[PDB]
Amino acid sequence: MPSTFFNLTMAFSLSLLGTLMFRSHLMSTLLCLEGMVLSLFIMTSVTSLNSNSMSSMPIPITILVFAACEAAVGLALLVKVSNTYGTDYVQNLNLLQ
Amino acid sequence: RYGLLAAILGDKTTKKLHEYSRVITVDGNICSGKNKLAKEIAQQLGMKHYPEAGIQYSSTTTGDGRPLDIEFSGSCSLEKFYDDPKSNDGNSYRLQSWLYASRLLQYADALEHLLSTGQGVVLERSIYSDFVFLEAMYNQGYIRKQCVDHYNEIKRLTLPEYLPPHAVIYIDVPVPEVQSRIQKKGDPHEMKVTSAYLQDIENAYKKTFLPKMSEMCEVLVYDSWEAEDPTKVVEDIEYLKYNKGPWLKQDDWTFHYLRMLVQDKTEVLNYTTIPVYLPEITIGAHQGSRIYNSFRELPGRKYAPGYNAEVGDKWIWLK
Amino acid sequence: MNPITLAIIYFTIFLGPVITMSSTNLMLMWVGLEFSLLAIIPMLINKKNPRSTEAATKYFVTQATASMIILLAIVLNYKQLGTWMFQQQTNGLILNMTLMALSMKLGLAPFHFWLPEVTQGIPLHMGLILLTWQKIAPLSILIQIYPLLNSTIILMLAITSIFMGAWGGLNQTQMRKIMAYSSIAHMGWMLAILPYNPSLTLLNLMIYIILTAPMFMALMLNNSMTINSISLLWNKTPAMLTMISLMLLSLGGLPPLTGFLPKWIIITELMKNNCLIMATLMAMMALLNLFFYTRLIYSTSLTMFPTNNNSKMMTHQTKTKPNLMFSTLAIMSTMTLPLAPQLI
Amino acid sequence: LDLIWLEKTIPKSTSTLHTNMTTLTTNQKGLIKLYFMSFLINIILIIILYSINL
Amino acid sequence: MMNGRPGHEPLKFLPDEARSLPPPKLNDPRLVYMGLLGYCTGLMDNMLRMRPVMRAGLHRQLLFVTSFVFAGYFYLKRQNYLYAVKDHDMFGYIKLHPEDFPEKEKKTYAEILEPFHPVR
Amino acid sequence: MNNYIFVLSSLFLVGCLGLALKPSPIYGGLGLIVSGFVGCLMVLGFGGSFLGLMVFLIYLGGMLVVFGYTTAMATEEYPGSNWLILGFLVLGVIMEVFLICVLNYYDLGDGLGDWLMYEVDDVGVMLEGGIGVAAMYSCATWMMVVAGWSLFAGIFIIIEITR
Amino acid sequence: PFLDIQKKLGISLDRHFMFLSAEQPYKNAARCHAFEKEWIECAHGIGGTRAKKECKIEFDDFEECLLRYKTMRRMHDIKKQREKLMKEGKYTPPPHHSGREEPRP
Amino acid sequence: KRFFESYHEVPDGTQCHRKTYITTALGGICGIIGSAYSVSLNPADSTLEAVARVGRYTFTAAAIGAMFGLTTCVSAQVREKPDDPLNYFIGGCAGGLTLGARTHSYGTAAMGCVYMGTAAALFKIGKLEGWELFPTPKV
Ligand SMILES: CCCCCCCCCCCCCCCCCC(=O)OC[C@H](COP(=O)(O)OCCN)OC(=O)CCCCCCCCCCCCCCCCC
Ligand SMILES: Nc1ncnc2c1ncn2[C@@H]1O[C@H](COP(=O)(O)OP(=O)(O)O)[C@@H](O)[C@H]1O
Repeated sequence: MPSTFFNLTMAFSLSLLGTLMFRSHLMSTLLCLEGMVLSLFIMTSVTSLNSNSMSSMPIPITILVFAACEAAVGLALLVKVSNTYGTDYVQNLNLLQ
Repeated sequence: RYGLLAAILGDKTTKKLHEYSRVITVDGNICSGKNKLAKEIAQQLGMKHYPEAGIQYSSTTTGDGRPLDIEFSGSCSLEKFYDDPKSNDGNSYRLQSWLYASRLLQYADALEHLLSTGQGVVLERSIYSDFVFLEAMYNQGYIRKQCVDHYNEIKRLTLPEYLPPHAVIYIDVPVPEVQSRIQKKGDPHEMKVTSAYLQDIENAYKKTFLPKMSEMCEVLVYDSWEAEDPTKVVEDIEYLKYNKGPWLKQDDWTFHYLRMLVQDKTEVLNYTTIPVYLPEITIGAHQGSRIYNSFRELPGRKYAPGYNAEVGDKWIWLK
Repeated sequence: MNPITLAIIYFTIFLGPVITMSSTNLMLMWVGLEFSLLAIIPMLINKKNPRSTEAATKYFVTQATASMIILLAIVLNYKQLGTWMFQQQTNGLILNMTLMALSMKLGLAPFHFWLPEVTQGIPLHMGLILLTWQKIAPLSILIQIYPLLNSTIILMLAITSIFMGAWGGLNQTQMRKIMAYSSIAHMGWMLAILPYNPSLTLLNLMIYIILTAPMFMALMLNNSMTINSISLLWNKTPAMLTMISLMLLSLGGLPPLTGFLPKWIIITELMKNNCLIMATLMAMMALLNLFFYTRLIYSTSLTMFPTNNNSKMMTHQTKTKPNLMFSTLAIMSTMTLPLAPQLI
Repeated sequence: LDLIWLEKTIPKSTSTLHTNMTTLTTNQKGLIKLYFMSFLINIILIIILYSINL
Repeated sequence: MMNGRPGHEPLKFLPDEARSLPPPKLNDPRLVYMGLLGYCTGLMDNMLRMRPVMRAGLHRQLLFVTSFVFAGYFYLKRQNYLYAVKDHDMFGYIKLHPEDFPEKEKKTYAEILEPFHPVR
Repeated sequence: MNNYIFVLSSLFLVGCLGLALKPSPIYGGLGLIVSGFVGCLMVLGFGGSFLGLMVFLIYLGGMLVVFGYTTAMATEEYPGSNWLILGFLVLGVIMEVFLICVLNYYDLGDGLGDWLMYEVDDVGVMLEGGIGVAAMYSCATWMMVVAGWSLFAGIFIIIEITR
Repeated sequence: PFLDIQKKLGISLDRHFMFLSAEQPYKNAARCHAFEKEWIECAHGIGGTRAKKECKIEFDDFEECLLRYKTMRRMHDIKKQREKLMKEGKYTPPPHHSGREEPRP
Repeated sequence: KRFFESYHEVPDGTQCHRKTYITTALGGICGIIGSAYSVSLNPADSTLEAVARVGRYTFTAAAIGAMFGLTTCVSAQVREKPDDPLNYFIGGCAGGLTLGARTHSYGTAAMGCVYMGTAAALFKIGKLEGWELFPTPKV
């Protein structure tokens, strides 16, 4: 676990570097964003499971339920963007300059 | 005043609308005997017939309703428009910009009556049709190119928010016959107007206004003969089917917001005062301060409606 | 908006900060932050103009990644202490994450790029909520954890914000963005004293709220997003010219007005704690903020800019009034200074 | 010494120093990628600020 | 700071302990200020809404001068308590931990010899 | 084996590295669906049958599938050859090995020993996840209510955005 | 916390489950339930500033009931030793390693 | 980090080599960071162009670092007075001048000299008077 807990944490940082280094399509980002929620969900579930802390298992799921809607909002913004530009490239989102 | 409270508790425009309830504008050249048709159609369906927008239409709209002094009403003369075209001071553009603001107020007042009372609206020429005068003015030397851009910018900023005319009527009489119509009506300023300028006005309608609106609304073209026969024209309006157009999507919860806009005149023309400094439009601080510091001192205008004692308002100490 | 939806959203935008503040289980603090993120995005795109979709898509990505980083801090703590909440023992890196993350949601310092841009594409109204009822939530989380955060980082984010906010503001001419920039700056002072005296953060916030809320309802009374637009205030509504003048100078720290107290007591508390290096530099560039505030003063009040002829038309029509809140929040803000001792 | 040298040094210079500093800090593409990276840099430096002062 | 104190009332405005303190005199300059602060709010409102400044809303003027003042007595009543707690807390500590706050003897100037810098 | 988890952990990082090189929107979805499979497996390793399967049931086919779905609808313009990315990805595949290697020589270590299932009752029942997740209805009924509002106001948030 | 609407209202929607020693379902105590107790009944009435120096024995222990790392170092060291000796045959897989030795109920 | 600190440990004016090396590094480090922000935002046109800018900023910063270190150390050596804000000011004075040159502007050298030197001098005073920066809360 201590060893593994590292891999998951770096997974979250590799997913962190991903969402903080965009490239073209946004759907990639949102997708990456989700990679973190999976890593957080896995780590929360793992420690809760090896701490036998059953009172906390509610959280691993609350994390997913909130993350799913969060993503729902994210995709509706994405659909809104490729309806106004139709290409979903982080590239054209610069009117606000 | 109308608010979401009122909307939540009844007061929905949808239940106040009926077949005769539409925004109908009749547009023509400088002289199409348009006035009669409108009042006639108005008389037919009880439609509130709004008069053609005027320099002091806003003053008649606000407070006492007595006509304001010219400088208080923006110093615009249609009279000077004609006798001095391409004037150094640009009274013609200032006249046009005030006219657009006046119809913006008239159209908004019309929409407020339509959504509240539910009585349909006849307003003669509309904001949508106003452009023909400017197109003709730029076609000749009356207005310069930027002047045109400034009007277009105001039009693009304010006109889209308001819903389109349900149907538009076109009382057309040829370039020559309107000038003879002009010749016998008495004012001399209307007389001696350029035949080519009148040519450009009706041409601008035929080239741009009728086709454009031909999808946004039910355009009903009528020749002079069909005109002067309000009965027949009225009949045809009652005949057209109000289907094609953006009005179809106006659900009650959508109308509410539009109502609250027209309900606020200060917003209707918010973009009419945009700080674009073209020289004709600019008040100028010293002249503008004097004109404001003078318009604001007129009786009943110093304070808000209901609070100025000069005109006989009372109960101010508890309002 | 179907009034029902308006209620659900507004309730969430309001249940969002309130859950954060009330709960102690950090998790419940995170979802309070999550709701706020979900509730604000619908309102941001109400006009649905092309600028708006850009605004929300930025606000959302910036907010979302920060939310995920805050959750990671809670997840890590859970393994360094079984507790679901930061404690004396917490690994320092665990807390620093929370500072960076929360400083992104609040938009302080080197993460100050999203706010000016989202403040530019949202309406004036939703601008206020995005600036002041969305700062309460994250700040609550920080104020709760103050005993444990780092004095060094906060100070750096504090000073940076002050500078970025000031410098950014000098060039801007769009009002929405001038305010966005001011908020970055004031937010900076607030986070400077958090490690030392949290109670003053809550003063430097309220005063900012009692100053900004009147200032924005002023900008929208005439819905002017341009200084040129606010400059013709003298014709559209002359009375607000007097208080707009004092509130903006109050937003900057000039001494007779209420705005001095937050800066004065923050400086007094920092000198009490010996940061006479940091406090001095902050106060100095704080003076840069007043320069752009007074430049606006010049255009709107001290000098009368020329107006268009159609302005006479808008005068004629009765001006829809400014809510009462403007007054009560303009006076309590422009002049309460004589009552400072009880405020602190 | 009055006018130019005592106005270019104290009053005007401070005018310029800032003016130029705002020009560089506020000339931003507006693109999200650029801005975000800067968030990356920040995380890196703060990670270090903690690391070296461990 | 003062939170976390023993007995802290978790959400109360002014704990009854504040009864022991004297009540704020209604004419306390501060409450009177709040009054004027209020009257001005009222007058300002009238102005922004374009009404006769002083002769209008004479009912509102009262609501204002009387809302602000009402607020004051009950706020000052508290802020007064908070400050009073601060002493209870401060003075107590000075004693409970006496050695740290020791009484000092100040030598009469006769004894002390501050150096004299001459102006000349 | 004993390195039952490590290996998997390593695969999870590989999938995250794939999502991080931001491959084509749907080619990487697969990537998530892969590491989600992987994370599903690890949790099962520790006895979280329910919590585990849950992920395989909701994030895997519910969230992710909907994700690509939308990719197809938009942002699957499918206009850098992912093969270039695979090339880099391969680099990381072993580049991570480098990161681990330093600590590998430094060495816990030697695969994975008893660094899982620390303590389990050698007798007894009711010890099983899903008993904990079902505290949403006894002694943890506030997480349940707030999740409700998320999804509930989610409906209203989405439509409002869509409209 | 920032606004204690919970203590005031007396409700406890967020406090019952913040630590590993809180009520676990079906009274299945978690690992360390012993320590955390000993480390929070200690730091009760003593503020943090003084829950961080004198109540350090109970956290240093609870930091090793849950991380359980000092153990690793012990065991890992033991492991290596065996390895070296065994390679030179200095040490032989114990009877335990040989299995049998009477595995009993 | 034990490194940078060394700069302070040995009395000023002594062991200039170490001083200059340390000062040069700090400037260079700042150069990298500064270039990074300068490249992340306001990006370049080609990778090479940006690599150049990193170099330009790094060297310029490294230079200001060196001359500051060298001038201050030597000024102290030649002047024989180790503790004096003036040493540093001369150093900061020089540092600014290097910046001015790299930017090819006499004017910048002006502001650079005054502003930069003053700052460095204050650092000396700060160390001499034991001023505390980013202090822990001790209320
Ligand atoms: C501590 C002292 C702080 C400084 C105090 C003195 C400065 C007060 C702040 C002034 C800031 C604005 C300066 C420029 C104002 C321009 C006003 C103007 O252009 O005139 C129009 C304006 C509104 O007009 P309206 O009232 O509708 O009717 C006239 C229509 N032309 O006409 C008006 O606005 C009329 C009302 C103006 C406000 C009156 C304020 C009077 C002065 C207040 C002094 C307070 C002194 C306190 C001393 C405390 C000592 C402890
Ligand atoms: N935008 C405009 N610019 C200039 N003149 C305008 C404009 N709009 C209306 N007019 C004036 O309105 C007049 C036509 O109105 P008229 O037909 O006489 O009213 P009625 O409908 O009562 O007969 C024209 O002479 C024309 O000058």
